[PDB]
Amino acid sequence: GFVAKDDSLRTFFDAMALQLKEPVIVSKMAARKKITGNFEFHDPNALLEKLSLQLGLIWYFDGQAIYIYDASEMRNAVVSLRNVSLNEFNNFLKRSGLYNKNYPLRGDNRKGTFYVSGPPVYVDMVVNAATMMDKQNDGI
Repeated sequence: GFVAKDDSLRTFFDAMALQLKEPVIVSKMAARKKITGNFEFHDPNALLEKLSLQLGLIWYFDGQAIYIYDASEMRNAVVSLRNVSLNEFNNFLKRSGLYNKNYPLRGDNRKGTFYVSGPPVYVDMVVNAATMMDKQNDGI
């Protein structure tokens, strides 16, 4: 528990992380925001979702660490996907547990690209995954 009084987001999320196994990595732009209020950390993921909406943040848990960015650091990507169905690629991300429902792949089965917008660490993964998968399927 924690009563914040104009504390930097970095200090705040460090406080949240005390009761977590994973470190929290707060971007430069997120860290310059301040936060005030009475906080209880009885449900960190729910809090993260709410604060991301209140304060204009985006976040990703990659299974080992939590990344927090300002909404202004959102990466907007267009990604080629020529040799695999969008649905196959989606399921692949999901099964692997890297997919984040807050940052969905936006495409259609007619065209050879899809869009994705979200935390840089996430989008970088999505782009790499699509690039690896497209190549490995580039054949009869």
